Amino acid sequence: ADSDINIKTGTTDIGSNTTVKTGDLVTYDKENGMHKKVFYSFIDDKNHNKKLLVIRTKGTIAGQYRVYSEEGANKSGLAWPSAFKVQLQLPDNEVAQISDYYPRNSIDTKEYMSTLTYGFNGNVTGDDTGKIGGLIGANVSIGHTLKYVQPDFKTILESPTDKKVGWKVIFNNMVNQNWGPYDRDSWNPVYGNQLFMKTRNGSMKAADNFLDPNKASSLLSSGFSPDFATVITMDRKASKQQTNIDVIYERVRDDYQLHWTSTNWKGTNTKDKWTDRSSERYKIDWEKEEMTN
Amino acid sequence: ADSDINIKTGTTDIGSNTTVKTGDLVTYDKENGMHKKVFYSFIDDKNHNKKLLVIRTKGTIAGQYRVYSEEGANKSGLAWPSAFKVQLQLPDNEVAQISDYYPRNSIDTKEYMSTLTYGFNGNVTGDDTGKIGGLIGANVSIGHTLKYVQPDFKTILESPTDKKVGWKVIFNNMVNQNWGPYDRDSWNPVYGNQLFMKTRNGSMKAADNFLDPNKASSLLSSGFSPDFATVITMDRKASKQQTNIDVIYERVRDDYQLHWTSTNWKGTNTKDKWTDRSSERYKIDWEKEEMTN
Amino acid sequence: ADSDINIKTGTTDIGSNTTVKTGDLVTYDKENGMHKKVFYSFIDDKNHNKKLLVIRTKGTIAGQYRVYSEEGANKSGLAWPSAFKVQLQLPDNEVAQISDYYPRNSIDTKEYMSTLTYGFNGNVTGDDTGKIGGLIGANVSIGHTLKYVQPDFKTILESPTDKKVGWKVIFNNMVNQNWGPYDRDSWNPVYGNQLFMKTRNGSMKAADNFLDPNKASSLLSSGFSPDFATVITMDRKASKQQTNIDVIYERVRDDYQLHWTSTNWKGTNTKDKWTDRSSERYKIDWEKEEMTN
Amino acid sequence: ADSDINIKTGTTDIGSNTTVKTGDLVTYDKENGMHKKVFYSFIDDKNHNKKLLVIRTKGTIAGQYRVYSEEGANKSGLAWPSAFKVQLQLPDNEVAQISDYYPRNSIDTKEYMSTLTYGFNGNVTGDDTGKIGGLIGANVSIGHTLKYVQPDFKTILESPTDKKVGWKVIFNNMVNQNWGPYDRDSWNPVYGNQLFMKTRNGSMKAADNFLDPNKASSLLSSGFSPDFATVITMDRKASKQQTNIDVIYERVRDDYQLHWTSTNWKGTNTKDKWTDRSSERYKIDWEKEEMTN
Amino acid sequence: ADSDINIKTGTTDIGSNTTVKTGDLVTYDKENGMHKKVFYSFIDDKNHNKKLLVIRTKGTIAGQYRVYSEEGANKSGLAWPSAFKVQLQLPDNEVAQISDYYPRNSIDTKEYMSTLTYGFNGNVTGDDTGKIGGLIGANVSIGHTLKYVQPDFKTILESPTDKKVGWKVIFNNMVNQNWGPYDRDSWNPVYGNQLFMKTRNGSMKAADNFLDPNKASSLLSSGFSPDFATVITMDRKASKQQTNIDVIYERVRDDYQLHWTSTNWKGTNTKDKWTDRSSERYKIDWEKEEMTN
Amino acid sequence: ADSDINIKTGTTDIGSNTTVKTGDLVTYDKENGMHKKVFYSFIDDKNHNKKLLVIRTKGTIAGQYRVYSEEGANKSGLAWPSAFKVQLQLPDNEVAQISDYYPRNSIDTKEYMSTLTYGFNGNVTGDDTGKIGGLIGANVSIGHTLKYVQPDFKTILESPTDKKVGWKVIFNNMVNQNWGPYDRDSWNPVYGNQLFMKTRNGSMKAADNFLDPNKASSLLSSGFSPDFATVITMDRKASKQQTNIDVIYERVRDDYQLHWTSTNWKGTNTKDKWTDRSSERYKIDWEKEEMTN
Repeated sequence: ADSDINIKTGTTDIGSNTTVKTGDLVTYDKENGMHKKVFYSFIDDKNHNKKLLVIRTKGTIAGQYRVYSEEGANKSGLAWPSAFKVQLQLPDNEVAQISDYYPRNSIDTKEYMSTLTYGFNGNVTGDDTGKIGGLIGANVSIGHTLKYVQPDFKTILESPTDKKVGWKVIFNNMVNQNWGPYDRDSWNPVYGNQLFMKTRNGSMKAADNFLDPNKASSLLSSGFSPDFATVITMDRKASKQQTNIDVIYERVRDDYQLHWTSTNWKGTNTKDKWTDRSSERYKIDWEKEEMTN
Repeated sequence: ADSDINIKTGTTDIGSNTTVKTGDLVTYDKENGMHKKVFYSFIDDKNHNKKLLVIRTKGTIAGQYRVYSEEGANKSGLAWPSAFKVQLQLPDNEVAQISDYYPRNSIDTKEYMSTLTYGFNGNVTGDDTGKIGGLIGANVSIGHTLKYVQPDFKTILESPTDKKVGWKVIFNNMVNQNWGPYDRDSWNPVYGNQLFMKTRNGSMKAADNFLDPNKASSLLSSGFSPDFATVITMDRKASKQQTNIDVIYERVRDDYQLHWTSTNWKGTNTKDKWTDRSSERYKIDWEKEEMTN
Repeated sequence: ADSDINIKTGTTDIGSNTTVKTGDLVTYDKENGMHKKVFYSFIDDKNHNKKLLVIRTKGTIAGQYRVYSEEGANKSGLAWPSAFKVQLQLPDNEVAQISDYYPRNSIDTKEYMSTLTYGFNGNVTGDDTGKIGGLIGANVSIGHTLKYVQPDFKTILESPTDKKVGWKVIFNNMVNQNWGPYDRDSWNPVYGNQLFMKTRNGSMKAADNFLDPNKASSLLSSGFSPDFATVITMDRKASKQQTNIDVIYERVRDDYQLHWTSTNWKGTNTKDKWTDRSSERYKIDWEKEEMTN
Repeated sequence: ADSDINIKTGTTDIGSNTTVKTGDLVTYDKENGMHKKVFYSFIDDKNHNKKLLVIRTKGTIAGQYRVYSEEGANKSGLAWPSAFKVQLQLPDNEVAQISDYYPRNSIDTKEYMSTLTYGFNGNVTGDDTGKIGGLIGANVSIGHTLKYVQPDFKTILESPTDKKVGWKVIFNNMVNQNWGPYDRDSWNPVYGNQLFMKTRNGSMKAADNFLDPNKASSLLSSGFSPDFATVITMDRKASKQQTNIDVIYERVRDDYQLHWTSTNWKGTNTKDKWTDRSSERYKIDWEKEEMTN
Repeated sequence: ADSDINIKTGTTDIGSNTTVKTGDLVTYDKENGMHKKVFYSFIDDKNHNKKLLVIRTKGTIAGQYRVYSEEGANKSGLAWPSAFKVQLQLPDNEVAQISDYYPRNSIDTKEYMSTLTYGFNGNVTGDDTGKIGGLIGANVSIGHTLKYVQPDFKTILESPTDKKVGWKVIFNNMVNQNWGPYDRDSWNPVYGNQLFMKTRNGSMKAADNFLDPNKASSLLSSGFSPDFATVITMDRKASKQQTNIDVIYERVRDDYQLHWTSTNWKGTNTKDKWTDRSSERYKIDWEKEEMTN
Repeated sequence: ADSDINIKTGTTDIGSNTTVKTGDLVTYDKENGMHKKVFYSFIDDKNHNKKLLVIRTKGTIAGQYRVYSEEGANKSGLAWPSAFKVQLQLPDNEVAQISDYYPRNSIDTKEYMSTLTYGFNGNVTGDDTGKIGGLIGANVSIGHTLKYVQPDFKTILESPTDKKVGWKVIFNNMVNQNWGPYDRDSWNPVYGNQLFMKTRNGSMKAADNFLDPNKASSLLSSGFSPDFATVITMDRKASKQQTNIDVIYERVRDDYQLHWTSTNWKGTNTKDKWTDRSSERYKIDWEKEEMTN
């Protein structure tokens, strides 16, 4: 920060002495179950070499964890969100550029601990026959522990360019009633993938043997609220002072299936079975400092 | 935040240089045991493309944990809140939109720890007969631990649209005198669901064998105080500058029953037996910047 | 908070540009051992649709942990506070309303940890007779830990209405010289309830066998200092611009008894034996912005 | 706080727009080893219904941990502070009142953890004779841990009235060279109370067998510095605008004695053997806003 | 900081009373998959002996974790980023100098814990034949634990000069589905280097046996976003008031290979197989306070 | 700090109302691999009895961990930094004085934990002959843990005078691939000092058997960035208003040697084999408030 380099805090930041023009634009996509909000801010700081636009993509993508299929009592399937995505894209002929974005990817860490123990021990024994016994013993224990966080979802910044940026929030792993964690690839020879399996062998119908959504990550059902910021810069001398931008909200759904073998429930997961894609075009007017859709 | 993108903190936020009009509206619903308060704020920032209204829904929904039923000394029932809800809804023809809301769903995490220990040990033994013995030994231990939080209730943001938003605060699980946690589905072959069972086999009447409410989550009895924020935007050019908004406060009650078998207490829980719904209409006047009920 | 919804911090709070009228009112109730202080503040913010009054109830209710009874050397009793309470109440015909209050009830949480260990081990044995032996072994350990806080007292907000609000601070459980925790219902077949029992079997008189109050929660003796806030709103157009309000401070005392069996001390606790209630009426003048008693 | 009730931070606090008159008054009591300092502040905020005086009692009470007694090589005594106290008192005829005070008593908490482990294990054995053996085994472990803080001293607010307030800082327990903790009542049949005992059986004289003060709580020797605030309110219309107040600083000393039995050291503690009481009268002039002694 | 040396916070920092000229410069290098952004700030504080330029290098270097090679079902390779770098360099004849830079290298720490346990134990045994046995035993255990953090990548400041500075973010080690951590040199006699090996033994083709990038450090695929600051100072009297500076963004890729032996998968890692280097020249005009590319 | 003594925060700090003159001076010493930067600030506060100069010494001293020697395949040596130093010195005839400096030496702490466990256990045995056996057993475990931090380097303030001050950052200990920590004196009878030994026994040449610098403290190679502050005071009446000061940056290198015995690698460390000393003279002009070199 500025203070680590002997500069008064805030000296280098953009935007002081600037009337900032902001706006809100809401669209609800019923077919896709996505509340989509752009909150925008134009900053034309004259001591900066460019006009800036900060586009914050917010709203909420419904999770839509849904028992969708029922093919009799022994077979059923559940559609569930394995990824949520938001992307912004300037067309190829645009002079405006993607300059910055937040959040980004951070380095994950883990904590290592070594353990070392030496032991000596001794006994004297005896019985009522008058026999006396003894034992002298020694031991070593060497090992280690490794500790790290495992979020239910990872929030990842996709490799950006000057024309495109995106985030995916992807399913990582999850605990199912204190068992697991399970992921998209968990495989047990008898039970298959147990990710959303309620019981190993209850006599209910397949459709009633999926984890209650209240007992799973709430992103799976009620859903995920993006809160991502993209910065676009624009040269004040550029001929055309209008830019188009497309914003896509997306849900990728996996397909989780239960079937009764003759003796127990068995689960399968199929990756990326459905993709719901909600796309919208915005007009950026840098002269009026308005964004419209 | 602004500072991660090299912008002076607060540069992009709405509302400076604007006289903000605020208000409080209180209703008490005696039949439903709900103190309901709207705290509102109109922000008409002229550098923002829309009028805003922030509606904070507060008050308190009584828990009403209540021994309701007594059918002799061997049978009794307890009504208890498994869910509290607050929902706001704009009618279908309204041009005002739900733009933002807080709190939202956050990603849950868990802490994983791996474990490895190797061991070597030895003995020399002997007795007074002059007999000598020896032992050389080795061992491996491999394993893991998994750690995560389990709140008594989860606070969940329901999938919003541009016309509706809601929160549900739902019972998750609970400790009963250091045993458990139990939930709505706990089942023991002898004791049934033990969630609110005071004793496995005390000789009191059924009505006196429920957990003292002071020894359980205080939301269960005294109750839950919402503190939720909804943002509504309105176009200044819209023809009709009055909006109605309907607000529900809701309590869902489960039914927890004790009966004496000939030898012990046994508990049952039946989900969602009662629903208390308190509904109110508010009038938003965007020109006067008043909200009334 | 405002910044989660893209609004400048503090924009939506009441009270800027307002001369605030405050006051202190102290009463000491000798019979009840209660120092009672109301600190009040009138905020008539013209950009708010209502006059507000924040009433902070403070002071201190003496605990009064007291060895009260002595009926010879084998029997004695101790009066102790199991609950402290503060309530405010507007009479039924008042147009002023209770709008908000603080502190409130929060969701309690707990930390779950699973453990799993697999093990393999091996030995070679031998004695001086030349006999060689061996052992191959395996093991599994599965389990869990559950962690949560247990405060000595809980501070609970009672279900409010628009006319009444109250807090109770209730005894929960307590450690007695590193044993316990004990509560109001602890029962041991030989020792009874050991909550305030100094020794299982010392030869002192009954009156000298109670826990030193310095080794127990200091609320039990020196006592509890409320610090509760109630907000009352008032319509500026209301005909009558005086409101009465009653404030009650209360102590509920349990009765803890020791008796010598022929061989050991045995304790009894009887709940809510005494209630001390100190009640006071205040006059709120919204036009003068004064509160008096 | 104000922000939990939607009010701008600091709106309801007393004292803006007020010239505050402050003062320092120092007295040293040589006989009692007490540096006594009053730091005072008169706040006459005209928008508050009363004049206020905040009296901060500071300075330092020497601990005076002292080997005081020597009656030959086998017997010695140590005087040590088991309590420090500060009290303020308005005489009976005073119209001024005690309104508030800080610090107060807060609720202590403890952390509870349950543990549950199930185990299965097996072996195969054999010797060089070709004889094969086996073992199948199972186990359960159930229990709990309880964790809480134990400060060397507790700071306790004594039950106040509108005329008196006080704090006592009392000895709780203490670790002696990693053994203990011991308190005022620790009793071992052979060693007695070991609180300040250096060695169980060293051959030094009694006077040299007390814990070095550097290895004990530094409040015991160098001493305790009060930092307590008392608020007094005064009606501006009161006839008499002078108030007297008495302030007492106190040290209570226990008496810790060592004697040689014929074989080991044995300790005794006698409670409250000495009380050192330093008392001072101050004059509060509310019209001049001066405090003098 | 200033306050540790009795100086008002911020007194010694550069830049108050100075109009700061800032700018953004974005380039996207498609061949190299690097979004490159310079955010710059000229501070010409007249109370400072030099003009300053702070150059912040940001953007994102795609990770580009890529299964690149397929030579039938038994052999496949993966390209993965073992290092990201950003470097800035002033040509040899330039009078401008590198003065400061942030972040830097900090001292790593570790936590040491010693353990010591002594034990005594005893038994009495007996059977229905009247035979009695006894055992007295003792034990000592001595050891230690050592705890420290192991980030997936280290961020290292390369030894700077007055003409050059650089950072490398280098692969350190990584957990693969709870096994490991593995690094560039991990070697198991049967499995080779297991860093990105999905299964020890699965029957899939080689190209499908690499760790899912979602289950590895997200820097490996989506990539790394520099956020580094370089400070350049310039004498106001220097003859030439234009400076060039060359900036490299770099990715170093390792080569991770799987082959089927006749019985299991075996991995190889080859270090630094590919280097992608993207280079850009910037022109610093100290008189106009502009940076261009 | 000021507020602990009832004084408004910042009241007693130097420097308000003072135009502060600052400067940067950079020198790069190629022979010694030291980037050396002085950031200075003259504070002439007229309400302070002296002129002040704060000299911050920054830059970076390259670590220069270097395999330097190769005398065939069995012998090699590594030069490594065991100390970094920065010193400032006023000559003997100077009236200016060293007044303060930061960072300084802090008290190190450690955490002690005692453990005590008592146990009782019992068995009943039986065999198919009908014979019944039994065991009653008891046990005690007593001990302790000690926990403390061990940084790779310590940052130490050298004993200052009014004419000289310095810091040394010294090698403390280090972990080598999870073994150790080792220090400058570690000695194993077979392996010698293993500090930088890559393998106990690999068949590579000596020069390739040193720890990869990426797997060691990054100060060892890339190096250490001082960030030290020295305050010099000057009397305004002093005859001579020019001061010289010498600043030395220093690297002390140890010599770590590997040799093959006939069977394994063996390491030697020789302390302080080389010292690189980079010295510079600065001129302080208190009248012009400039520092030059």
